[PDB]
Amino acid sequence: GKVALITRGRFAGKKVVILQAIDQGSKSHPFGHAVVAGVERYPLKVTKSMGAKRIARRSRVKPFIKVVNYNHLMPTRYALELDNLKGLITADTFKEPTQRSAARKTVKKTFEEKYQSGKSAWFFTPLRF
Amino acid sequence: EESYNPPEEYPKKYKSLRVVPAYSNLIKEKFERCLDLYLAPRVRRTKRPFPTRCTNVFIGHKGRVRCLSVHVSGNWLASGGDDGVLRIWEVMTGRCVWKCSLIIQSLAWGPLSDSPVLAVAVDETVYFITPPIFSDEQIEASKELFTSAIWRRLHGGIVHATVSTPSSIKSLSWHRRGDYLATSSPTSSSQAVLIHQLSRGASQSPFSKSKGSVQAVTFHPTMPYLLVATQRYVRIYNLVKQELVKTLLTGVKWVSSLSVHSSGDHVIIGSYDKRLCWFDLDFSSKPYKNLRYHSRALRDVSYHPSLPLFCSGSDDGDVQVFHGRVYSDLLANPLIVPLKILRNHKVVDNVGVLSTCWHPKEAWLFSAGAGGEIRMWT
Amino acid sequence: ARVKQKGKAGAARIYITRNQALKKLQLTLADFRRICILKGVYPREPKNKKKANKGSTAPVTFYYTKDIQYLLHEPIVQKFREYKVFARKLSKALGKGELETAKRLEARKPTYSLDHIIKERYPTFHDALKDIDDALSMLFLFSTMPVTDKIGAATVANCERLCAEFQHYVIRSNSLRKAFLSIKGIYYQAEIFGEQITWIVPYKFAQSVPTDVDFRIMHTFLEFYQALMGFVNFKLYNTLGLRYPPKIDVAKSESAAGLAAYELENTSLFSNFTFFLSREVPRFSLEFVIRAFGGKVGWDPILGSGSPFSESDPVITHHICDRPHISQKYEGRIYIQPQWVYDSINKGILERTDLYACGATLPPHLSPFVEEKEAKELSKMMMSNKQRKLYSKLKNENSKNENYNNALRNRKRDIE
Amino acid sequence: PEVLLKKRKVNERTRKERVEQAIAKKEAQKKNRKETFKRAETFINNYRQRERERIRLNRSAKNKGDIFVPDETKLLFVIRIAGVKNMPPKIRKVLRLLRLSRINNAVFVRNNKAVAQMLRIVEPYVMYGIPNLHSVRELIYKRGFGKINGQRIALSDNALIEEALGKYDVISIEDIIHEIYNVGSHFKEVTKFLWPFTLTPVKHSLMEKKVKHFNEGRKAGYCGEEINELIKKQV
RNA sequence: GGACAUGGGUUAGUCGAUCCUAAGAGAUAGGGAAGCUCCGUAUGAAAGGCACGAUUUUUCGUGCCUAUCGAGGGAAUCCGGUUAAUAUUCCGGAACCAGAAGGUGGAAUACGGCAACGUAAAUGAAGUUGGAGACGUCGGCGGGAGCCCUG
RNA sequence: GAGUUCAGCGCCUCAUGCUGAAUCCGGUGCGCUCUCGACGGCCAAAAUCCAACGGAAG
Repeated sequence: GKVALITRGRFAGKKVVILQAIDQGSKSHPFGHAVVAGVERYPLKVTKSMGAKRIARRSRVKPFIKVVNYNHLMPTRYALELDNLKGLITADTFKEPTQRSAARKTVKKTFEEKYQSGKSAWFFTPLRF
Repeated sequence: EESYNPPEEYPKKYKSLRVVPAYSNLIKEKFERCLDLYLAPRVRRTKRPFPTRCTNVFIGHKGRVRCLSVHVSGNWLASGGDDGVLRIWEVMTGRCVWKCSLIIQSLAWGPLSDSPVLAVAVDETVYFITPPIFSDEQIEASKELFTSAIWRRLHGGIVHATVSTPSSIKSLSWHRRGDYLATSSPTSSSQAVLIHQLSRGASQSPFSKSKGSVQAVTFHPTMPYLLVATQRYVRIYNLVKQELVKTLLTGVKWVSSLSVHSSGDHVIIGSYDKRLCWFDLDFSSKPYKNLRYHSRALRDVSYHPSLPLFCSGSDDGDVQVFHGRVYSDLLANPLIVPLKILRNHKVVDNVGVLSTCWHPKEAWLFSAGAGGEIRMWT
Repeated sequence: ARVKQKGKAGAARIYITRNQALKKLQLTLADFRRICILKGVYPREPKNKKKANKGSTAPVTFYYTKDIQYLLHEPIVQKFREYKVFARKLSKALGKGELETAKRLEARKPTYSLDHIIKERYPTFHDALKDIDDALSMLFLFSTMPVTDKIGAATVANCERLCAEFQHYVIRSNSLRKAFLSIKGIYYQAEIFGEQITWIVPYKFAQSVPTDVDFRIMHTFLEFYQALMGFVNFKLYNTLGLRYPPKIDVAKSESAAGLAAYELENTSLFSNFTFFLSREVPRFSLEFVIRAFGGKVGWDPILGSGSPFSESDPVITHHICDRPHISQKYEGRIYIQPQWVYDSINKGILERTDLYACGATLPPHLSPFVEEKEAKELSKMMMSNKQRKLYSKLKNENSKNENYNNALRNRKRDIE
Repeated sequence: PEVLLKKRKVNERTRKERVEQAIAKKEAQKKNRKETFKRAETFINNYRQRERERIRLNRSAKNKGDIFVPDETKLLFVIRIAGVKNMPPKIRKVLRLLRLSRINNAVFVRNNKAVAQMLRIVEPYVMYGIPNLHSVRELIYKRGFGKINGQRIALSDNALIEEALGKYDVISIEDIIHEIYNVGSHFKEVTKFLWPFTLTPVKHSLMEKKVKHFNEGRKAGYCGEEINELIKKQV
């Protein structure tokens, strides 16, 4: 549930939330790994003048679930927890891309609900650099 | 035909002219008409082997079946799963007589019928066990095959050779002669692929330098060549020369597995990107045809060794069956068309069809689901 | 030769944006639209956008460079500037107080004639007849609109004059074929010189302007069509031997006489019929439609003078009236509803009077213009460009409505 | 041979944004054009007019209780040309009694001794004459407005006319014009229902949009059938 | 005979120039000078275009950015053969570059690895930034090629 | 299939072709030339091209 940022790889400068920690070590990742789901495409600044389809398109966000090491991650004071974000992270979802795709779809749906509710605004807004 | 009282629809219907008002939108609709005449971009244009519905439903697996295989005779099917219990089902009867438990990533029977040894890989350890159901002579002949990877020599748990690998084995293959065992572990980087010789009782890595992850591995069914399906492409290596042969790019983000016909010329490969690519070594490195039938990730594809049919299993719960005739004539291209689309399979945790096996004699498909249910589409 | 630079030929050269076309012609937007309205000019979407926009991405309207270069030599463009000159000289006169050079200047205000626009836009008379339907819809629409500050009174007079002359022509030529009704109005339909002409007549009514239509555009279209109507009708009358324009009597016209003011100095469907128009019906549409098929037409004097008949003359074959009550009902003038006439027009057949008689249920109106699994799953996956979607779009909306209206017949029979 | 017309290249998003900004800028200007000065001359001019108007009333009423009574027309047409600031109390009430509460209003009046007298009282402010059937036709059919339940309602439906005027045998717009031109029994009720028209002077040519206080040269008094021509220009 | 007489001979998308600037020359804005002319080139120069918009009073509104000559710099082709005198030019054979449109197919409604990084594709306006081009000199060492030496 | 070197033939002939083959296995450098690369020190500009940030448009 702790908000984390990725400073390495393609998803550089992307905020993520630790759905399941693998810091205890794993055969796949012999390091302080952590399978987390973050936001790659932050929702655009939706304007009330825009249409309902226009608002949803701007508010659409692309999530991303990946496993990264603790060194590659960066802890943050802020933290967000979701009921649907607990228990849905497992090796089976990572192993099965269809399970991963459904996991990505569910995570985006939860994030879209969070963005629609106005929660996690700092996480929802992309960070500058 | 929208006017006073048309039976076409009931816009609005009006009884007479007096009730009919003046149209308010007429000036607006004519105003847009004007815009048309100078703002609308005027772009011009020109104006049958029947694998019938499954009738045998094999149950007993407490969890998802990780992999299922059929013995050389084809009358016995061995499947393994994360539950840790291996169940062997008789094709003719469906009985679970060999229910000894003894997470099995994969299970495969030896290519030789005279040596009925089934190799089941659990995590990083693979055990070659000779079941007591087979003949005693067959069990004795299997032990003589064996009796990098460390090799070591329970309700009929006759273990012959146990091999431990540096990484958890994901794909297991056996040679046509049965003296070579191929182990593929995507986790490992330097030693992802390991080749074990049963005759010498040892294992080694055929690749001097390994870069990139490997998702599947197989051997050519016609020549001493090994095909390894990596994440993005598939590389064929001539084990005789220990050199490359051909590299085929599937054009997908992540390859799932690969299947090859008995001829060893036309192959069907599944990918995690819900893609089914049919490629021929004599046509081009690029696939001869592409398919995206699965609504979810294409788990695996299987081609019948004898029947001119192929099957593809995916996590969407739908299995596609296609009939393909391949001719040796240069001008006769392979004619492959779909034959059936299996459905009515339960989906759990976004996982549907996991392992599909073709009968050694007829065009019967054995599909094991995530719920432990095996459907035998005869 | 040198390495040829990007965007020096092809789609990056012919296609030129609106802003460039402004500065190439040296015009403001409003004048550019005016010369685009008067001439035949319209945006053309390039096949490769970012190629045609010097690598840009933003949405921009495009025109053919060949098209813009034609507008460079248009002689009327000068008459736009001569009016820009004229406006400043008339402002000068009013500023100094010359209330007379203001009056003479306005008399000599610059003009432009669309004679060469019409010739270069429609070369052949058949070309005009094809692309004139909107003109008929346009002019007929305006003749029933209150004169505003945006649209001058004389322009309305031009609509009414040109509208009636066309109505006289069709009745004289008997070229009217169909006349459909709808809440839009009276969808007329005739044919001339083989070509088919269709338009819509608004209900003559005390309408309101929605205060969002930009009347500036609509004003130029009238300044275009009202030029077209004069020369199109001129050929028709010369072909028919009539002297164009037909003479108009002011005294008759100020009595709401309709076509009666102008003198033209199954075509016989209603040849042997006499009709009278009561004082509750759309006389303007009914006068035109009946006389197009030889119907002898008289009307209530309150609708306008010039009625050849009176109320008491029993020669009328059908006294049309949609009023629910007829106190002084006549004989020999069988009383029917106006929908009967248009139904007869569409079918070209004398319809049944009593079903359309007064107080009778109105009949509906008709618009006169109006192994398998395997064979359907192989071409869905084993082919490239996917024109298979044509069924999913073309057939879907036709199948659904066909299924829907076929169920209307069954459900309506159940009601009976 | 198929020229597909696509969607406009107009960006309706920005168009209404410009329109809203245009309206936003317009209302501010009206709220800014406030409390202008008034010279000492206009105070004189009002007084000279007020005594000029007041003396006219005394001569009109006293010693001149005679009206020439325009004949051969039961129905007249009266419109208000202009009014004077700080209106005389008599004219202020009389104009309201004729429903001409605001300038450029058009009202029909049945010709009689009484009506012509009140018109003679307010003669310097009104241009009145005899409309022809056609002129009355276009007035109702292009500028006719109803008073349904007391709001500003356009005569857009014949059902509304029947609903509010059924019991006086008025069903349609054509019934209205026939009644008004004939001045039948229900003439008073129809005229009560009719909302006054608004014949604001039209400004099309460049000379009109610039000359000051342009009202098409509308005089005050009797104009005969010229009111028909004025209506023809106006409608 | 390089003499005269009489004829023939130089073939290029890929080789060079034409394309650029350096030091400077240098027209113009200006200012001197009786005058030919002189000074001046950043100079108290109104010194160049971009986008937006149902069309804005059917008379253009709104918003943004601030010469020229002059030789080392520079995209892309080799082989074999061919003449009295010609070759990266000609011939025969084989490629490469730039630019141009539409057409087909592929994907499209980008990806995996803790990582450096990689793939057949894999939106990017205004505005902002960088790299290459584009770089001093000497000495030794490693790698290769060719000549020469040698079986 | 080119070229190079041998052996043979075609014959009044501008017949100038035709037939066979080989055109191979190596090694060496305080040599000489050039090239690239890892070090040690001693102390141009312009033309032109590429990429990034950026998030207007759908």
